[PDB]
Amino acid sequence: FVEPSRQFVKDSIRLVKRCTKPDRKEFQKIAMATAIGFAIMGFIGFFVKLIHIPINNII
Amino acid sequence: QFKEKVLWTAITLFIFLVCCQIPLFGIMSSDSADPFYWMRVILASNRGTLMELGISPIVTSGLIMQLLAGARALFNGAQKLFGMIITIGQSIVYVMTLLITIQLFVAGLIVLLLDELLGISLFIATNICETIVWKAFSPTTVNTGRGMEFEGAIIALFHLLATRTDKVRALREAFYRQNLPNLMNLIATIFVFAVVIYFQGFRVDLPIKSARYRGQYNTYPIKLFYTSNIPIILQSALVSNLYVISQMLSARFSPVGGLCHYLSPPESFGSVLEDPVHAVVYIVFMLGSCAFFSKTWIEVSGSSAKDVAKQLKEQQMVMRGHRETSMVHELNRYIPTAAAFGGLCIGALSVLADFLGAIGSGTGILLAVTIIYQYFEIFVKE
Ligand SMILES: C/C1=C/C[C@H]([C@@H](C)C/C(C)=C\[C@@H](C)[C@H](O)C[C@@H](C)O)OC(=O)CCC[C@H](OC(=O)/C=C/C(C)=C/C(C)=C/C=C/C(C)=C/[C@H](O)[C@@H](O)C[C@H](C)O)[C@@H](C)C1
Repeated sequence: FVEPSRQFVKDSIRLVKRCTKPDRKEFQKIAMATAIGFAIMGFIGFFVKLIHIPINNII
Repeated sequence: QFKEKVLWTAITLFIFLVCCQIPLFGIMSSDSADPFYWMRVILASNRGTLMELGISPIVTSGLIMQLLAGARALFNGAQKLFGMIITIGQSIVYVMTLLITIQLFVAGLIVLLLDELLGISLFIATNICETIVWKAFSPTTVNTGRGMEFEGAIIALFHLLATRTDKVRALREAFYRQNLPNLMNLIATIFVFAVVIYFQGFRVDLPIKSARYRGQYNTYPIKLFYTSNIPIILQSALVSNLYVISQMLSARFSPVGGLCHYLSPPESFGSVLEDPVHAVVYIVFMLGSCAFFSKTWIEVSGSSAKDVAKQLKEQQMVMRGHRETSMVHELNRYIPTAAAFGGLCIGALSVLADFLGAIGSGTGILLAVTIIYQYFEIFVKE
């Protein structure tokens, strides 16, 4: 009942040697995509704390 | 769409800002906010009513009525009302341990309209994307034991460098602080993003020549995260943030540190503390239980191996290998391992968002990247 776990780990190392890997161009492409998508929704909370500290000073 | 895809998110931004407001039915400290503290990365972030039980109780109440009807316009219309009365009925006991009706009704109906005519995960994605910038721009505190008005954040060090000399002690203070957002900590939340955006693009590629068309290689990708970080990290959060607050509630109605030896995600730089067996049991949970959630999620949510052959065959697509039906086994050597290991490696990369400690608890900070990718695919699609 450890040989099924042996089968799982040998199947997983057989899988990740079959998968295709992002090496240097598509890695930078998807990193630029998530960087611009994070820079869109990141600064919205920054604008929340820009709008709110006059409102927090008032109330 | 170009204007529509920005306009809908502008509506959702405004209804997330107007539902980033506190009620005025009486003010207390964090006493009714301790159960909603652990549900901060569940829907939205307040110590009060903001977006409590907005859109997902509508869907689960739909699941309850589907289960009753099993064991369209009227159904979809009663969806909003039945999912909206239950959040007010739960805010009754959230007060006892009026404003929220039209607020969460429009918070449900707007995303229902952009999911029907034209975004549940976008709320948590905004909740994490504000958190990374809030923990980077923190100049807002009353003067503590060190600093001027600062929390040791990035703009805090920017306005602290010119007024404070002795950079040799300042670098070790900026690298070894454990109560505030640090400077060595924000490089870890870039390291975890640069590692998980590399592990996101792992996929297995399979060939398909469509039927009666000589050589259209529409290849089909079987991703490593075959199951986006959504339906596993949501399951880890839905077991953790409910068991934690139930252990809060039942211990005071009939333990927080009396039973923490299997609960706590460690967030210490010296992680070989007084309970090193707790780290082992926590890593066994954060691997095995979520990987079991993934392997049990494939066989339910219509994307198993024996169902994806139906979705391939209905599209008039065939493999370029053996027979009309051995396409099941010709990918069933890859689907259950890319569910099991695809649930284990994401658990390991949520562990190493806490063992190092990146910006948060390893749950929302690692599940926010799949919503960025899942909206990237929408943006590149149309
Ligand atoms: C809350 C939610 C959301 C999911 C999406 C959701 C993420 C997607 C989403 C956000 C919107 C969907 C609904 C729409 O599709 C959106 C528009 C765009 O299409 O949804 C859907 O509910 C579909 C799937 C249903 C989901 O069940 C599960 O996930 C169930 C999990 C588990 C743990 C099952 C087990 C193993 C039970 C134990 C069984 C045992 C012990 C059996 C015994 O042995 C028995 O044999 C013998 C005895 C002795 O007699 C629902 C409940 C989850």
